Amino acid sequence: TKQITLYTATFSPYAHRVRIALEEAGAEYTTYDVDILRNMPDWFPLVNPLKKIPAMTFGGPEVPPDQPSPESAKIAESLAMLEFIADLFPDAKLLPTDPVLRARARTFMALYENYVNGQFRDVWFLGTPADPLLQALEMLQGALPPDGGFAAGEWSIADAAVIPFLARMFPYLEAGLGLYSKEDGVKMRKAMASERFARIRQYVRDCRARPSFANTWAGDAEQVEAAKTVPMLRVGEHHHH
Amino acid sequence: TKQITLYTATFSPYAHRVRIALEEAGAEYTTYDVDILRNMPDWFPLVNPLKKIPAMTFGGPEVPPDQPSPESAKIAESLAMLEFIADLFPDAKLLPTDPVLRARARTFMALYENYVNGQFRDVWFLGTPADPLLQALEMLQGALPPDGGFAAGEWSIADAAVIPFLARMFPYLEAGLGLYSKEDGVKMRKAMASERFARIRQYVRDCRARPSFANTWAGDAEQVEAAKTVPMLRVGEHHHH
Ligand SMILES: O=C(c1ccccc1)c1ccc(O)c(O)c1
Ligand SMILES: O=C(c1ccccc1)c1ccc(O)c(O)c1
Ligand SMILES: [Ca+2]
Repeated sequence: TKQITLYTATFSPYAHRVRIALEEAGAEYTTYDVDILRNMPDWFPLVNPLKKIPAMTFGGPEVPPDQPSPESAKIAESLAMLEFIADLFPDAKLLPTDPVLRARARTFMALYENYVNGQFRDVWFLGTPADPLLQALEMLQGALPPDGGFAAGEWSIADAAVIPFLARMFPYLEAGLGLYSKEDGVKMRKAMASERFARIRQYVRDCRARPSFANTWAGDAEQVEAAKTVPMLRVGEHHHH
Repeated sequence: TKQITLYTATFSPYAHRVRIALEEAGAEYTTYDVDILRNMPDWFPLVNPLKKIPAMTFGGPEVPPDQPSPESAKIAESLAMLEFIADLFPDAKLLPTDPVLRARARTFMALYENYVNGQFRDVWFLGTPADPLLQALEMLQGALPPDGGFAAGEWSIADAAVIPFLARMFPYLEAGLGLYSKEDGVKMRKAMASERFARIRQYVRDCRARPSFANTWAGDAEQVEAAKTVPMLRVGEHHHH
């Protein structure tokens, strides 16, 4: 019954992680867009002093999201939010109950954060070579149960953590979005279509097919347009070897 | 009941986190050193295919650590391990029960991993400027309850996550260890002694005073020698501006 407000942006996969979890929770919550990259409201640092999206307020008196109460708890960092939601809504079974399975969920998330996420940001925002990113994705793909299903077996917050980035990768590639080079983009599109990456394609499809995804995605074409407003995605800039 | 073997190195702060947590659990567990950087046993990828320390085996038959059994669960990534130990050992209260307090533990861990750890690695291993690391450390300091106590109030795994790195910073500094410049080392030495960093010094003292720390620390002098066996701490190499 305590209110949940999530500060978001359509383009952001970090915000997207938490929307997905909140859906799978059957939670009652508010979203409120913030143009964090070009025109941050003056009050935002009151919900997140790091000036990053997502941000979350919890509890306090019901207020307009742009008039945040100093009495709500201010919760930062998307993976902290996913664990918080799981904690709040235990009947939703957002993590398994078995600790080894819970540890598969947690291990999967740290593999994404520590070895994959930095390669996405680097290939896309700096044009660094794609090969290490393909290697990190092959490594992450091997963590999945190879006969089907989600990271921990049943769906968990670990699948919320990773799908925003993977589901963005395909339509961004088809749209030539990113600073990497044409050579590397052909290389990425060929690899993500080859058999090497069949398992991960299944995983993207499986996650995409859940309502939590469909209800938090504006559409492939719409998301590409949202991503275009991202400065560092300097439209028509490419870096070479 | 089921066995826990943790593959470690004295130098490694990531391994150190799991030792601290296992102590606070009152867990029965085995440690087995692995010279991961110079001479990795060729069985080691059976416990961790990423070839990193720490690695953990859980359950299966009692075997010698260097004859790991295919039937034990293989758990990777230190923060997944900390969450796993909290799960296994709930009477130990390694996390609070209140969700918002639990979210402060998780937020604190993400703040360290996302804004602080990369700056330690870069100042120390690449000689990059100290300033962003001091700024990140100031931000992390502000997340602490300023009146005293640990990240989430009571001690939690979030404190295991962070103290191996902070407790190393001070004696490594005094020992002139790292690739950063002399100027930068004087700068970090002064900054970490000034009143700006009073709170974090008390947090380091608070954490160090627990048995979990003392029983997992070889001694300041010993740990500095252990750190010297690290290639990327190539003694007598320094980078400037
Ligand atoms: O959307 C992405 C992304 C990048 C590459 C592939 C797929 C998605 C992204 C956006 C903001 C970030 O700060 C970031 O690290 C990543
Ligand atoms: O020991 C440290 C360290 C570095 C700087 C200050 C204090 C401790 C370390 C060791 C291996 C790593 O991979 C790493 O990122 C960090
Ligand atoms: Ca596998």
